[PDB]
This record gives sequence, structure tokens and C-alpha cells, in this order.
Amino acid sequence: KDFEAIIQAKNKELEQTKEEKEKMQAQKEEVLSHMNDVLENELQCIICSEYFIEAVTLNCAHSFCSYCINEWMKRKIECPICRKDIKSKTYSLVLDNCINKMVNNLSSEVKERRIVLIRERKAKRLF
Amino acid sequence: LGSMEELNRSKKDFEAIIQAKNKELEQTKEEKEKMQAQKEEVLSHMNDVLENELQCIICSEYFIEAVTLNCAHSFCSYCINEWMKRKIECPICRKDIKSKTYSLVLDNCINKMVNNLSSEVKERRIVLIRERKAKR
Amino acid sequence: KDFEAIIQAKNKELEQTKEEKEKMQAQKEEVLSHMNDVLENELQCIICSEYFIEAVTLNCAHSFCSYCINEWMKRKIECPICRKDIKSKTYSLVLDNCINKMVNNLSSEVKERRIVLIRERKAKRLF
Amino acid sequence: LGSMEELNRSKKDFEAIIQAKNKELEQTKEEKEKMQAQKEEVLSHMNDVLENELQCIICSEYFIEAVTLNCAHSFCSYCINEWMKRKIECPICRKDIKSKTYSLVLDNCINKMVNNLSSEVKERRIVLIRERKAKR
Ligand SMILES: C[C@H](CCC(=O)N(CCCNC(=O)[C@H](O)[C@@H](O)[C@H](O)[C@H](O)CO)CCCNC(=O)[C@H](O)[C@@H](O)[C@H](O)[C@H](O)CO)[C@H]1CC[C@H]2[C@@H]3CC[C@@H]4C[C@H](O)CC[C@]4(C)[C@H]3C[C@H](O)[C@]12C
Ligand SMILES: C[C@H](CCC(=O)N(CCCNC(=O)[C@H](O)[C@@H](O)[C@H](O)[C@H](O)CO)CCCNC(=O)[C@H](O)[C@@H](O)[C@H](O)[C@H](O)CO)[C@H]1CC[C@H]2[C@@H]3CC[C@@H]4C[C@H](O)CC[C@]4(C)[C@H]3C[C@H](O)[C@]12C
Ligand SMILES: [Cl-]
Ligand SMILES: [Cl-]
Ligand SMILES: [Zn+2]
Ligand SMILES: [Zn+2]
Ligand SMILES: [Zn+2]
Ligand SMILES: [Zn+2]
Ligand SMILES: [Zn+2]
Ligand SMILES: [Zn+2]
Ligand SMILES: [Zn+2]
Ligand SMILES: [Zn+2]
Repeated sequence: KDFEAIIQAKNKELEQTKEEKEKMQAQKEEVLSHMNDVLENELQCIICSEYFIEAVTLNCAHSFCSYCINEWMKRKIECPICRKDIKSKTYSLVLDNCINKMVNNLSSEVKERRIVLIRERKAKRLF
Repeated sequence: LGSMEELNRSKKDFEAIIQAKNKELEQTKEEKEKMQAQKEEVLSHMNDVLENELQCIICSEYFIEAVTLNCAHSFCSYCINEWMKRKIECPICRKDIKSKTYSLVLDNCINKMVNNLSSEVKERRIVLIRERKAKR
Repeated sequence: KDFEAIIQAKNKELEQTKEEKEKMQAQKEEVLSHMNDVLENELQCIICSEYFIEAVTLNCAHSFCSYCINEWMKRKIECPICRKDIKSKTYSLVLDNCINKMVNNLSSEVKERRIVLIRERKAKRLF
Repeated sequence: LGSMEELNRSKKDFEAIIQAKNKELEQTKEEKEKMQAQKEEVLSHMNDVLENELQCIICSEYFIEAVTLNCAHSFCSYCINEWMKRKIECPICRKDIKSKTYSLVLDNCINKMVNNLSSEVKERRIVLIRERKAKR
């Protein structure tokens, strides 16, 4: 019987399974990285570092919490991020709804913190 | 030790290597399937959000150049611009349109999430963007 | 008795009264001219030539009837008057209320015409 | 015709001139008072509108650089700009302020009407404009 051939076939099987695993790991890491980038870098208010609460979008296309941008605007009428003079504000149902859905998949600590801020800021639109 | 015993130990030694390799193989498969599940769960989350929160109600596609109206509703720039050739009112709430604002956060979130989905999904979006920018 | 002096005093009295009258006439004409200028040149919509109905003011500071500017905007997104790209609209309670008060002092023909257009355009804000 | 008769006709001729002049004088006064009434009626109309429709609720003056908010309420530019240093909400309806738009029609109407009022009223406005533009 070819004992050497049995070992070589088991070794290739193992090598194949390892590369499959390493690929799946890189794919997993890439997706999570991208998800976290969205959470941390797109959906967090630059003024308060929280996920937007009652998101408002300015004429310059940047978004902020309603509470945050109003406090800012009492002192300065330039977008915090791009410094263009602020000419319009609008609330964004889609951003609020997207954020609620995303946050719903996070830890109950994160979820409860968000609830506390919402009530603390009297953020009515998030019923 | 005599051939029957020497044969038996050589068999045990060979089998121990095979079994060590099968244990590694099995464990590697389990780690692979775990990361596959972890990946799929995040992909499921992205699909849920994209399909149920980030689709334009007019075209049913993920927003392409998302714009937000004064009434807080959002649409593709193309779709609302076509709508406004006939009615200056929100397709959803029918309030008079007073302002239209591009939303970078919506666009970046969509672009970043879609980048993780299949080639078929990514390509459709690229085609749709090209179609909408094309001259007519 | 000085008959010549009686005639001269009556003549001066008359001359004084005539100049007073001519001054009052010029003042009267000036005020009316200004009132009509406001009515005809400030409070009339350039698109429909009616006193504004449901006045809307654009980012460029020009005002139009709501109905008129919406029809315009289906075809062009430039202010009719200054041709700047339209970026915002807002209704104006003060303009509507001012116009109602002014029109209230005009003929019942003008008042009834305005009522007809309001209902014809379904101009809700003017209850 | 004899002196009594010649005297009498000379008296009648003199009196006829005086009476013709008094008739003219009386008629001229009536035309003057009529135009005075016509003028005052238009001035009353302007005052009614200015006082009851074109005053800023914050300062009680006729609007100086009128601005209109998204909620359709108007204020002086100076007054709303000062208010917004403390609250980003309409002083009248308390809605969140989303836009602030200068209104040429309001400004031109005020300027044109005020130009017909007393020197005292016109001067106060000029002073107030100067005060608000002054550095501080
Ligand atoms: C969209 C319409 C076809 C479908 C249709 O024929 N109806 C609408 C059905 C709804 N579905 C969609 O629109 C789809 O999402 C598409 O946009 C789809 O995404 C495309 O494949 C992508 O490009 C029905 C016709 C009536 N339309 C209405 O939308 C209803 O009246 C309704 O909304 C009510 O007004 C409202 O709900 C109140 O109850 C077609 C038919 C005629 C087209 C206009 C021709 C003249 C002008 C040419 C200019 O160069 C562009 C502007 C345009 C005004 C045109 C716009 C648009 O192109 C029209 C309306
Ligand atoms: C207006 C206030 C004095 C009168 C006052 O002391 N109160 C308001 C009374 C209302 N009357 C008026 O404002 C008048 O119309 C004046 O504006 C008048 O026209 C001037 O003579 C013309 O220049 C009471 C204090 C509380 N203020 C309120 O307005 C109430 O809280 C009320 O509105 C409620 O918030 C609301 O109704 C909710 O119920 C004074 C007192 C302290 C001042 C701030 C100091 C610090 C900052 C300096 C900056 O360089 C400019 C910004 C500023 C935030 C200042 C703004 C303003 O200058 C203030 C508020
Ligand atoms: Cl700027
Ligand atoms: Cl422009
Ligand atoms: Zn914030
Ligand atoms: Zn910005
Ligand atoms: Zn769309
Ligand atoms: Zn809407
Ligand atoms: Zn009009
Ligand atoms: Zn204009
Ligand atoms: Zn004021
Ligand atoms: Zn208001």
C-alpha cells in the first residue's frame, strides 16, 4: 500500500482547507471593518461623538445632531466640517430610521445610552 | 520486539499522524464556518438596512445621489428631479417642496455597504448611475 | 376810503389761497402716485400680473405667487426676475396679510377677482 | 343819470368784483380741503398697514431689512440675528429655524410708504438703521 501517498493526500487536503479558512477570515475581517467604518466614521456626529440624534443635513450636505448644530449655530453660522456659511437645515427621516435599525443590532449598553440622550435632549422627532 | 509488535507500533505511529491531521482539518473547518457565519450576519444586516431603509420609493433602488427635502423625506436626485417636472410636492407626504439638499452621509453609507455585496449588485448600481448621467 | 387797497388785499388773499391749494394738490398727487407704485410695482406678481396670492419668497429675495412659481419651476429652476438658481422657497404671512389689508381698500371688483383666483388656485393658506 | 344813480352803479360794479373774488376764494378752499382729505385717507391707509402689519414683533419698529423664516414669519434682520444667539427657534411659533430669507418686497413697500410720512418718522428710521449697522 502507498503510505507516502496517503500522507501527501492528507497534507494537500489540509493545505486546501487552511487557504479556504484564511480567505474566509480576510473576507470576514473586511466586511466588519467596513461596517465599523460606517458606524464610527459616517453615522457619528463630529460635535458630540454619538450616533446622530435627530439628524439634520445642511445645505453643504454635512449632517449633525439637531441639538448639536443648534448650539453651534448660536455661536457660529459656518458648517463645523467645511466652514461654508449655513443657509439651510433639514431633518432626515431616512438617516434617523437607518441609525435606529443599525443601533438595534448593537449592545444594550449602546442602545440604552442612545435612549438616555434622546430623552435628555428632548429629541421629539424620535417619538 | 518481534515483527507482529514492531508492525503494530509502526501502524499506531502512522495512524497517530493521520488522526492529528484529521483533528487539525476538522478544527480548521469549524473556524472557517464560524467566520463564514459571522461574515454572513453582518452581510444580512447590511442587506436589511439597504433594502428596507435606503431604497428610493420611486425607483426601488438604493438611493443614487440621495437628496433630502424640507419635509425630511429623501429620494434619488434623478427621481425627484423627474417628479418635479410634473409636481412640486413630495411624492410621500405631498407637502410643497421648499428645499432639496444633497446628503453625503446617506451616499457614503450606501456606497460603503454596497461595496461588500455581490458583483451582480455592485455592477447594477454602476450601470444605473451611468444610465442616469447619460445624455438625452 | 381806500378802494384800491381793498382790491389789493383781496387779490393777495386769493393768491395765497391758490398757492396753498397747488401745494396740497402736488402733495396729494405725490402720495397717491407712491401708493399706486406700491400696489402696481411691488405687490403684483410678474408672472400673472395679479396681487400676490399665497406669496412665496425665494433665496434671491424675490417674491411670486405660490401657484405661479411652482408652474415656472416645473420648467426652469432659475428665478424669473434675476435668473439665479432657485435654492429655497418660503411662504410669507406678512406679505399675504399686508396684501389682504391693502386690497380691502380697493373696489369690490378687485376684491372679488382676488377671491375668485384664490379659490380657482386652491390657495389653502389664505383660509 | 345823476350822482345818486352813478354812485349806485359804481358801488354795484365794485361789489361784483369783490363777490367774484370771494366765490373764487371759497371754491379754491373747498378744492384744497377735498385734496387734503384725499391725501389724509391714503396716509391713514399707509399708517394702518405699517403699524398693524409691517412692524417687527421684537422691536415694534417697521421692519428694517425684513427676513422671512421657513415658518413664514418675518422679523428685522438685526432682531432675529440677536434672538438666534440664544434660541434657534421662531419667536412667534417656536418652530426650529431652518432657513432665513431676505424679502425685497417687504423692504421696498416699507421704504416707499415711510417716505410719505413726517420728517420725525423718516428720521427715526434712518437713526435706527445707523444704530444697527454701527460697530460694537
Ligand atoms: C414616468 C412616466 C412613465 C410611467 C407612467 O406612465 N406612470 C408613472 C408610473 C410610476 N413609475 C415610475 O415612475 C417608475 O419608477 C419609473 O420612473 C422608473 O424608475 C424608470 O424606468 C426609470 O427611469 C403613470 C403616469 C402618471 N404618473 C404618476 O406618477 C401618477 O400620476 C401618480 O404619481 C399621481 O400623480 C400621484 O400619485 C397622485 O395620486 C413618464 C411618462 C411621460 C413622461 C414625461 C414626458 C414629458 C417629460 C419629458 C422630459 O424629458 C422629462 C420629464 C417629462 C415630464 C416625463 C417624465 C416621465 O418620464 C413621464 C411622466
Ligand atoms: C435683549 C436682552 C435685554 C432685555 C432683557 O433682559 N430681556 C428681553 C426683553 C425683550 N425685549 C427686547 O429684546 C427688546 O425688543 C430689545 O431687543 C430692544 O429692541 C433693544 O433696545 C434694541 O437693541 C429679558 C431677558 C430674557 N430674554 C427673553 O427674551 C426671554 O427669555 C423670552 O424671550 C423667553 O426666552 C421666551 O419668550 C420663551 O418663553 C439682552 C440681555 C443680555 C443680552 C445678551 C448678552 C450676551 C450676548 C452679547 C452679544 O453681543 C449679543 C448676543 C447676546 C446673547 C446678548 C443679546 C441681548 O442683547 C441680551 C439677551
Ligand atoms: Cl460660504
Ligand atoms: Cl446661480
Ligand atoms: Zn451631535
Ligand atoms: Zn459642511
Ligand atoms: Zn430613485
Ligand atoms: Zn415629504
Ligand atoms: Zn402670480
Ligand atoms: Zn430672484
Ligand atoms: Zn425688529
Ligand atoms: Zn414662526
